[PDB]
Amino acid sequence: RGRIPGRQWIGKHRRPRFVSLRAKQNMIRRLEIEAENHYWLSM
Amino acid sequence: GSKAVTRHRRVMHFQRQKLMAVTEYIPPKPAIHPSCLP
Amino acid sequence: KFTRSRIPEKVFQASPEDHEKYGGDPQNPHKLHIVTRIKSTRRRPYWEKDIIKMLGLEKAHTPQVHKNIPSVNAKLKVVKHLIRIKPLKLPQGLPAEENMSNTCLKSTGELVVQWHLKPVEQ
Amino acid sequence: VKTLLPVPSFEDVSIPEKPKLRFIERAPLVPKVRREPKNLSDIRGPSTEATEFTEGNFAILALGGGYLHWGHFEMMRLTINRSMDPKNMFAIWRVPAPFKPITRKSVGHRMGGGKGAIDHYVTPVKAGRLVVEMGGRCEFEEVQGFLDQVAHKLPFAAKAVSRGTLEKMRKDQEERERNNQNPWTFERIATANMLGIRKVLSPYDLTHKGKYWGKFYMPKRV
Amino acid sequence: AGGQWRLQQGLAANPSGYGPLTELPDWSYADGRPAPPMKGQLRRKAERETFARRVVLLSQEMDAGLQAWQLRQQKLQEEQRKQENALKPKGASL
Amino acid sequence: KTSLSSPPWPEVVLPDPVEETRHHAEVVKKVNEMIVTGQYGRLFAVVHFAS
Amino acid sequence: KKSGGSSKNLGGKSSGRR
RNA sequence: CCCAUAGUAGGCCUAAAAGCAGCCACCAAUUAAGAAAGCGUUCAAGCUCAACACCCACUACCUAAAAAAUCCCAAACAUAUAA
RNA sequence: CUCGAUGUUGGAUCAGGACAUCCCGAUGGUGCAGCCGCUAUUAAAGGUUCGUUUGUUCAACGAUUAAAGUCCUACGUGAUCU
Ligand code: FES
Ligand SMILES: [K+]
Ligand SMILES: [K+]
Ligand SMILES: [K+]
Ligand SMILES: [K+]
Ligand SMILES: [Mg+2]
Ligand SMILES: [Mg+2]
Ligand SMILES: [Mg+2]
Ligand SMILES: [Mg+2]
Ligand SMILES: [Mg+2]
Ligand SMILES: [Mg+2]
Ligand SMILES: [Mg+2]
Ligand SMILES: [Mg+2]
Ligand SMILES: [Mg+2]
Ligand SMILES: [Mg+2]
Ligand SMILES: [Mg+2]
Ligand SMILES: [Mg+2]
Ligand SMILES: [Mg+2]
Ligand SMILES: [Mg+2]
Ligand SMILES: [Mg+2]
Ligand SMILES: [Mg+2]
Ligand SMILES: [Mg+2]
Ligand SMILES: [Mg+2]
Repeated sequence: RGRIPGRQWIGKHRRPRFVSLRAKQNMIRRLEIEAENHYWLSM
Repeated sequence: GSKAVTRHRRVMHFQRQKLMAVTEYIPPKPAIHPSCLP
Repeated sequence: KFTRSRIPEKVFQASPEDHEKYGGDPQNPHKLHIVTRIKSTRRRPYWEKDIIKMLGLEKAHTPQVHKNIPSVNAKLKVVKHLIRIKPLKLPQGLPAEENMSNTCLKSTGELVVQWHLKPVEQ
Repeated sequence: VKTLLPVPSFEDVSIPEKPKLRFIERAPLVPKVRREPKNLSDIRGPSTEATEFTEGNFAILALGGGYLHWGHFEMMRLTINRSMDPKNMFAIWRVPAPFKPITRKSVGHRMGGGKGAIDHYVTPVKAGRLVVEMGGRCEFEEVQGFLDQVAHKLPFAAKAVSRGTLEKMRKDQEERERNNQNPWTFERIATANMLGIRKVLSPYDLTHKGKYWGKFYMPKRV
Repeated sequence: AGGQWRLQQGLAANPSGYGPLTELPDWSYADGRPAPPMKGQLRRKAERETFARRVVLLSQEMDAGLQAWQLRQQKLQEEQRKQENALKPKGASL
Repeated sequence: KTSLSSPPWPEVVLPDPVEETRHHAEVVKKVNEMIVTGQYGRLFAVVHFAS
Repeated sequence: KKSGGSSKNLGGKSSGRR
């Protein structure tokens, strides 16, 4: 039981992917670098 | 592929899922619960 | 359709709070950027691949110095999500002909003109 | 000594001559001949028309996009007219009659062979649109019950609202955005193409700002 | 491990980067004579020289550019004055 | 006092820096004398060589 | 297998004028 | 939770309409109780609700499921200082 | 996917499994007096007929039965048969 129809990560019905805590922290870490890039490009 | 407007809630690209997770509303949390003060 | 992105000019207007956070001086802008690629160009549009080449950032984690001028900044803004930008700091001034061979770029962004590889007597 | 308070008065209120909802036709009187593209954007994003109260003080507010066919109009009309008090209540349509033609191919046919014949007409609705507006010498508590019953039976998320509850809804959303403690917001990231995120976002997201996904509206998104 | 901490002390995130652990000579002759410079250190030395020279070239070019524009503005302002002088007016005003 | 009133780990009190500076000098002197008097046998070393 | 209809729109195949 | 008398079955229409099929009014007795909000009766009776009294209920006012065919499916764990 | 072949209906043989239960068990409701029923919860251990016509799956009909259940298994099963 518990089959995903067709291929897992494409199509209409897909296997749900969830966002882990460290995935969030990774994204926020790069958001901080880009925010600082904005600043040093302002002068 | 599926069209931009669907009857079901379309699955998001994983990068977009992460974007949503990182931009969720965070309410202002008081230092001391207001019910614990006169 | 996916296209090039026009960035609003307000994005590059620093507020007084920003100056406190990052420590830059709006009245004494830094002359030179230190630019390092920290993100692959795979899975990015071709125009972003070509600007990375133009800026000499093909190899990741390799600092490059660039002039802090509008034309250069225009390129940097296209690839701002792929790089880290820091101001070049010159605590002992510019290198001279005598000390050309004794420079080191530290992780703080300071280019020192003496590199003794010795502990500080202080 | 239980403390009584002044009761609201509706002496200035005036009930129109025709209080009940009028009949909505299945199809326009003059049938449309030219077949039209699907144009799903007509139910996508925020509504710009019929977002404010006009004559009445109560209404059903759309919280999603969808198409209203004649069957829906009959449910709305019969339920509201049967439940409302004609003497003290009046109801008006805030949506046009079905006007967009929907084509269907004959059963069992393969793909191809041209577009299908027109089958029925629908009314596109966007989130934030008032669908039916009620007024008269009544309180929201009186009409909320049957208005909520009708809203539940619509093909999109909907909720009965009043002038007061609608304004409070908008004020609460504005307050949440002002007092939000998350330094990162969908608008800031998307409009600046931070992380190159626009490669996974639609151009519409610059104005939708993460609150709309397909035809669905997310009220808790800031 | 420790990359972020090293960066906080002004050191390279990787201990294989700049510093005495990497750059100092690995060995010397037992008698005392120093060893020929290591090949990796020679490359790093040359690499740093080009970077410093580029830093000086970019700076000097930017200074000359600012001085050239400042001299262009000064000339433009001076030119306006010369055009003012002309023959003395006559007529109703005299 | 409850199960969560205080942290699970025990409290650690580090030595007084002034008193410890004196203790450190004693330890260094003791080990130094072992070197002068040759109170060691086989030695080992960790050396960085060729990366 | 059902017998299908045909499209009634002819023409419209002109190329762009540049 | 507690408690409910009365002009009066208001008139009208109706075979009958008594708070409660419809139409009009919706005034008044008692400190307090709608010419009646929900049931009920062929019409009445009958049971509640809004009243008074008593007196701290010291109310949340956001909603809410599941079924398939060979055999569930890593093992596990709420507690030691973000790395 | 397979045409340098994955044999194509119904039946026979042997059946494996699902429960959305036809019968048997245990319960709630009923416009449940009783006898019979109707509806819902729980239950898959065990059981679920023989014949006339039709290649038929079905369907009709005769006689029964506590009941003659609904489905999946390459419309289960032809290197077992027809
Ligand atoms: S925890 Fe302080 S009032 Fe209850
Ligand atoms: K799929
Ligand atoms: K609905
Ligand atoms: K009556
Ligand atoms: K084949
Ligand atoms: Mg698969
Ligand atoms: Mg395809
Ligand atoms: Mg598409
Ligand atoms: Mg054309
Ligand atoms: Mg063409
Ligand atoms: Mg009375
Ligand atoms: Mg009478
Ligand atoms: Mg009466
Ligand atoms: Mg009656
Ligand atoms: Mg009274
Ligand atoms: Mg009575
Ligand atoms: Mg009461
Ligand atoms: Mg073969
Ligand atoms: Mg079996
Ligand atoms: Mg069951
Ligand atoms: Mg078969
Ligand atoms: Mg054979
Ligand atoms: Mg076989």
